[PDB]
Amino acid sequence: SDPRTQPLEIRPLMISRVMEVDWADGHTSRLTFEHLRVECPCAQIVTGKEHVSVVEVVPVGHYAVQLHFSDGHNTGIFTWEYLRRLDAE
Ligand SMILES: [Cl-]
Ligand SMILES: [Zn+2]
Repeated sequence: SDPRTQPLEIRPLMISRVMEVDWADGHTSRLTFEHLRVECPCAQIVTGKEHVSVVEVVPVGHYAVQLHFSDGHNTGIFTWEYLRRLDAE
């Protein structure tokens, strides 16, 4: 019941390379495909993903989405809580 992490709609935008998520607190996250890829849950310097895109967004139960990326990587289950957290980190 946390409005911050209840998604209303998800819009992966291929041209601008950002995934928008509207949340129940009225916030919309705009998370770049690049950012999502380099923070994919599935000191090092993680780089080289500026040209990667999200090819598909598949819901996982009610708690997460699986993002499929253009570099073949398709593990990466992102919980709603995690996606919201990426808006600041
Ligand atoms: Cl971002
Ligand atoms: Zn980050």
